[PDB]
Amino acid sequence: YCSDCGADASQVRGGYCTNCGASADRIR
Ligand SMILES: [Zn+2]
Repeated sequence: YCSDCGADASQVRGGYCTNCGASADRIR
C-alpha cells in the first residue's frame, strides 16, 4: 500500500503513486 494515501501497491508507476504522487519510497 501507499503509506501516504492508502492506495493499493498495484497503482504505482513511473516511480510514483499514481493516486497521490508520492515518491516510490512511500510504498510499503
Ligand atoms: Zn499514494
